[PDB]
Amino acid sequence: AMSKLPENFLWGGAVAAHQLEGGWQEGGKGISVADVMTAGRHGVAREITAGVLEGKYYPNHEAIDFYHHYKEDVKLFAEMGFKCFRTSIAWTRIFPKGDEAEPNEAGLQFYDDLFDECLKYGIEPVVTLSHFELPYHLVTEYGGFTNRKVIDFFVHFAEVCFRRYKDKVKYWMTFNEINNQANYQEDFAPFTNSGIVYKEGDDREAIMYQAAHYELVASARAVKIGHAINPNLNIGCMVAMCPIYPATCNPKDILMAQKAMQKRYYFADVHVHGFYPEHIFKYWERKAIKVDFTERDKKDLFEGTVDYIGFSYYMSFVIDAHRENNPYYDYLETEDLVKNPYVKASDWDWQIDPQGLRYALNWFTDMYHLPLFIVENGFGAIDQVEADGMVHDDYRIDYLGAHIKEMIKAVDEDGVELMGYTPWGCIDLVSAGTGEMRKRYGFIYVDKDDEGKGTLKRSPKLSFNWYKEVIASNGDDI
Amino acid sequence: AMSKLPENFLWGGAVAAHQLEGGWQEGGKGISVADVMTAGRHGVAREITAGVLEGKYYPNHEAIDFYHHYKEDVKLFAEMGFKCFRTSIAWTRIFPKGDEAEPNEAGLQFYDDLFDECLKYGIEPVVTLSHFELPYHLVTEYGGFTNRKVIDFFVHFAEVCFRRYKDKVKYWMTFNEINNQANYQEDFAPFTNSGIVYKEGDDREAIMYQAAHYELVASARAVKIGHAINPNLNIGCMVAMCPIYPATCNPKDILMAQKAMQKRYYFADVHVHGFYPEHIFKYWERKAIKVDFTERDKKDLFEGTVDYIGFSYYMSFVIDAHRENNPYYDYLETEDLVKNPYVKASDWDWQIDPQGLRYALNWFTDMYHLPLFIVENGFGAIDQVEADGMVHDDYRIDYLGAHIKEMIKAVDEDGVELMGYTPWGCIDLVSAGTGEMRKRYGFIYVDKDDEGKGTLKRSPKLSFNWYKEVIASNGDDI
Ligand SMILES: O=P(O)(O)OC[C@H]1O[C@@H](O)[C@H](O)[C@@H](O)[C@@H]1O
Ligand SMILES: O=P(O)(O)OC[C@H]1O[C@@H](O)[C@H](O)[C@@H](O)[C@@H]1O
Repeated sequence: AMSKLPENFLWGGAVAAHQLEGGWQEGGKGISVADVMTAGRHGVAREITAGVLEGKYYPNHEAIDFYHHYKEDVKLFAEMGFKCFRTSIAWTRIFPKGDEAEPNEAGLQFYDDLFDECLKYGIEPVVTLSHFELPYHLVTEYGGFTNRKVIDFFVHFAEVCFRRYKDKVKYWMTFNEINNQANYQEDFAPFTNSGIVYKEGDDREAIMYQAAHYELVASARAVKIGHAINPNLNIGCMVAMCPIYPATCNPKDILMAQKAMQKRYYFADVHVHGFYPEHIFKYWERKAIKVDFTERDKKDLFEGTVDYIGFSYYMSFVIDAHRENNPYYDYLETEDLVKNPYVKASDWDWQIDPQGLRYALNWFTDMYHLPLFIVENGFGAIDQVEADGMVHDDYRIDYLGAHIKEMIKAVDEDGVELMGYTPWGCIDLVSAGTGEMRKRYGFIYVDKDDEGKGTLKRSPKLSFNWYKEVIASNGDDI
Repeated sequence: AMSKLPENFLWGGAVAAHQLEGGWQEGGKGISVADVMTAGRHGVAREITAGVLEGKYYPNHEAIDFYHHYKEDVKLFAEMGFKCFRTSIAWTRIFPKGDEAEPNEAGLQFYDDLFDECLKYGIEPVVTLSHFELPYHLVTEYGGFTNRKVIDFFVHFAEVCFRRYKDKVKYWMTFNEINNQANYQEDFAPFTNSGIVYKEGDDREAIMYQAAHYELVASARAVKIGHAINPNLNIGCMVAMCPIYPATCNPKDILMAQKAMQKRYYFADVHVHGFYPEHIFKYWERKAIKVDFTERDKKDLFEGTVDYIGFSYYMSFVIDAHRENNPYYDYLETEDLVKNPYVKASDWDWQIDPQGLRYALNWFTDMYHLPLFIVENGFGAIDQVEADGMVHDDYRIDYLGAHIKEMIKAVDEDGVELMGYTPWGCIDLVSAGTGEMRKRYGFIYVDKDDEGKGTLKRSPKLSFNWYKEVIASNGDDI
């Protein structure tokens, strides 16, 4: 009499240090790229400023003060019955500037305290090494991951973490959503993935590919080093999975979708297979893109392939071939996509396609034959607190439950290997794309708004007990 | 000044023994499954009879008498400048019944003669071991490839061929279009792939999966013995690649297409990766399909993976989720497919989709990262001989040229590894599905009709000199 998922399935929740910790200067922590991004809103991009300026609002400085509240917050995770908790180690807490000879003890101690607290309640940490929060010093001084020197800085950081937590953290990922930067047209991904600040005349695409290359090399070096430190460590990649569907069976739409997926997921090919697909080299040739790519890089990549694929899933896309002057079937994320008329969308226009998660799980399995870990899934929405003092987020329950149903079908009917599932922003935190508190994801409401006002009190939403019962039934009761 | 295709590109043409040789009783040849299939036409199935019956017309018995005319025909291939020539070794010429302890010398000598003739002109043989022509005795005595005993019979046959031709044939494939039988609803594929004759009450699908399993094991064992005889032999699989497009971006259509591709191409996963995808095991478990599948089989499959993927391409398909009562997203090739509203079609209703060949080349490359060989592509059409004594088959030139253009883009722009290209039915022969002469594919016209009359004289069509120029220009001039 067993359920459809394995008994040890890793139910949990996921966050990122810069989005919830606050304490942005505590323990000698350095300024991160998140610390120079102002608040925005749907339709209004966050301002990336040259340092911390007066007259600007930086929501990540204080966030929800998890740095101080974590013991109480972790109690809440335990009440829901989390089996794991995904977060990031703030690079700037360990290497404030990035190029220090020795790591920061106060930073390392904080994660000792945090991971110890999780383990007290039987909650396994899942750690992302780089999650959109590299030291700003690496940006101004070195040019971020456009600089081969930054590879060694990351590997140093990774090695320190692997060694410190080798007996406390079983699950690791190197670069959060490493493929986001493929959208090089907008500033968000390049600045966050990679510490790239563009100037007039820059070939944004060529520079993106160079930084992505250095990150893939850094990831591979880190994987090898982590396994040397402890061969039992599970070390994965992390890609944002937004399946791109052809609009119709017109062969042109079909090829557009195939070629768009190729360009957005070559990162996974490198992480998994250890070499670049040939279509990337051909593309670079047509665009006259030159990438500093050495024989040592080739060896590192081949020897540092990942144990599993971590991924985020929120939505799917649709592409067609309506665009003129596209003889090479290039993909422009900002131009070739169209709306899917068969699905609904969030208030931030993120398409709701739970069946796409089943598609995604099958796609990764068929392509790569590795274990998968859904390390983000969530529904960002405006919450209202009712007269009973609780947010009745039936909309969030509906979204999450629909996705859980599809992932269960992938395991039970399709045979995919799925390690676990960690809803994003399980406690309300500062959003990434827009920097809002109002775009809420949590099972736990936090009393703080986009003007920085509120008590910061935590309270369960309707979805809190719902998810508690999901975990307790191992997914049988949704 | 190099061409877009590599210099060593294997331009050629492809046929199958039973479709052109005739001489069906010569040299002690046994009755094959082809020898018990009567002629049909479009919309009229060939009759599969119990032995050779009086009053029935069997077009494969004489075909175009290539058994006697091969020296003159090979000379025409040489005039077109073929780099290679693909055909099959008739299983029934080597093992007339299938279960003989020793091979037939007259059969082996014929292929020595044929391959020698090719090599006199620098034409490299490409050999398919099983191409819809297994010994009919294996059907009646053992139940064809539904019987584990037939594995050893095939491997014996393969070993004999590898040894005899180890220094004459560089390129081999095991089972022609092994995946056709994914369509188990009609009699054709199960009979021709596997020697399956169904009776009332049979679980057609379960029986197919069993025969497919024994063939995949046989293929793996054949690869192993071939490489043991001569490790330089290139031994590939052969799948029919009909890409299955979703009709629309409806997530249900998307999932139907993904699952249909899984069911139609798991054969390739086994040939390439050396293990069955888990979605097959889950499907069998759900459907209560039991397969005789041993640990020795598992080891053989893992050890006997192929060097390259040979495939045929003629058309693409479209699927949708219209069929009711299909909650598990099963694939029925005869019910779930729909017409592509964006394409034209041949007079036998075969959809014309040259871009789908580019999709196909990318799909195999992304999934398997092996060299590919397009070993069939062609346009079957009615030909008229004009007053100048020549068929002006501009329609055939148009189809082949359109496909060549797409394959060149796959190599030049997408970086696929493509070994060569061999148009199907390069000399007019007896068709497979309908057993017609009138459904012509050739660069070379053969004067024989569907009543079996005519001189059997060979004459070039307009496409003959066209293809001669394609090869001479290595595809620069189409
Ligand atoms: O916060 P958003 O903009 O709504 O996006 C949700 C999350 O999904 C991913 O993009 C990131 O890994 C997270 O950092 C981000 O918060
Ligand atoms: O002869 P048909 O029915 O038109 O199909 C063309 C060819 O395509 C493939 O299905 C077979 O491998 C060949 O044997 C066959 O002849």
